[PDB]
Amino acid sequence: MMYKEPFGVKVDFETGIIEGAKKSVRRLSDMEGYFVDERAWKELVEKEDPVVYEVYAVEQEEKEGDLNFATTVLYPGKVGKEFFFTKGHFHAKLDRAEVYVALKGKGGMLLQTPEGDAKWISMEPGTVVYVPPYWAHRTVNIGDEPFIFLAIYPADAGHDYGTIAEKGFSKIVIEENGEVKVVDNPRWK
Amino acid sequence: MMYKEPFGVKVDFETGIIEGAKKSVRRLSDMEGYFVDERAWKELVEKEDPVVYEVYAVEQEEKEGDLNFATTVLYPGKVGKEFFFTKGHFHAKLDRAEVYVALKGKGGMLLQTPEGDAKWISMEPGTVVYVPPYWAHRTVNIGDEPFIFLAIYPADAGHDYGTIAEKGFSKIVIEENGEVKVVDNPRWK
Ligand SMILES: O=C(O)[C@@H](O)[C@H](O)[C@H](O)COP(=O)(O)O
Ligand SMILES: O=C(O)[C@@H](O)[C@H](O)[C@H](O)COP(=O)(O)O
Ligand SMILES: [Mn+2]
Ligand SMILES: [Mn+2]
Repeated sequence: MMYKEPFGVKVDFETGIIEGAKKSVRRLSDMEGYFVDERAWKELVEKEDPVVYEVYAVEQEEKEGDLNFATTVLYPGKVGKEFFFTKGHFHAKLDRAEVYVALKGKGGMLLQTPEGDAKWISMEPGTVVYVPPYWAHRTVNIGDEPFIFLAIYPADAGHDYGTIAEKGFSKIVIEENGEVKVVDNPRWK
Repeated sequence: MMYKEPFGVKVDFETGIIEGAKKSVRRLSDMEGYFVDERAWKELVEKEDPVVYEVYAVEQEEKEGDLNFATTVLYPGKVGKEFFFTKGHFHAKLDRAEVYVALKGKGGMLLQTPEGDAKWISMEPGTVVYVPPYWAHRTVNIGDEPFIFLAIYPADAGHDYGTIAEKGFSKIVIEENGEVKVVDNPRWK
């Protein structure tokens, strides 16, 4: 058989860039139907259409037992009162877990089961987050600077974006009165 | 079903300590038959029996698709000319990969296939190492300070220490004339 070649890659903990990896870019215009305030969404697309996040992924052939890894640079910002976040997804193989390692900035993870129960975990540099089997996961930047992390996940986990794209998460993360709040999502069913 | 509880845990990138995790300690006396210079090994056990490394592990029930993670603090030192290293192991489920994230110090990984072909990857802070399916892996501290890293691995990978405990790695990492060398292991067959 072919034994795949082990390698090291340099990851800059300040920028989240993985050398030689190749940027994927999600702009706000790529996230129609995600934010609670749709008029604020449309207005911010019209005015700027900012980058919400960039991902650098190092991925293997989809195979049981193997591992992918990726950094994300989640930029600071809000759509109305709602903080910039990642689209969020379940795994296609639902029981695949994930481990995140927060590197820079201030953020957190929203997680949700298929039954709709949600949980928020704060993330600051050094926080390692265990994303268990069956939990959808979205990251949120609650600060003024990029929120950068590294995620390691099974190479056969896949992605289910569609479920979240239609129903959302049952909780949202907003700023009111200069204070960060995690509250029920008024649009969730 | 029970959806396991997501959590965050704080990892100190300076000490490698995972809060609430619980030290496993490997002393030199726990590594009989590992180092090329057995008399140097015995003498250093007699004189000090130093800690070679400590591990902090956060482990799940063994289950396909799930993930464990662990930090290691590999202390600086030599047995004769050979740098302190971890015992090293294959996975029990051979095709399970691993991802390492170097946090502090200066070190590297030695990897080996079941056919005996070895590869060395240098590790400095920020280096992420892809340990592919089928490769045994050992880390080595080539510096004067603790070499600290975080590793993420499948919860069902298991460990095969025995193979390495008998045959070793086909390469060793030594200091001669103040220079670090990776050379053939004279005791390998
Ligand atoms: O492994 C992961 O889940 C991450 O690398 C995410 O894919 C990344 O943060 C981007 O988020 P999303 O995939 O939800 O758009
Ligand atoms: O996941 C791993 O392989 C690491 O956490 C190692 O177990 C750790 O570095 C200790 O090395 P060893 O298991 O070879 O004694
Ligand atoms: Mn994921
Ligand atoms: Mn391992």
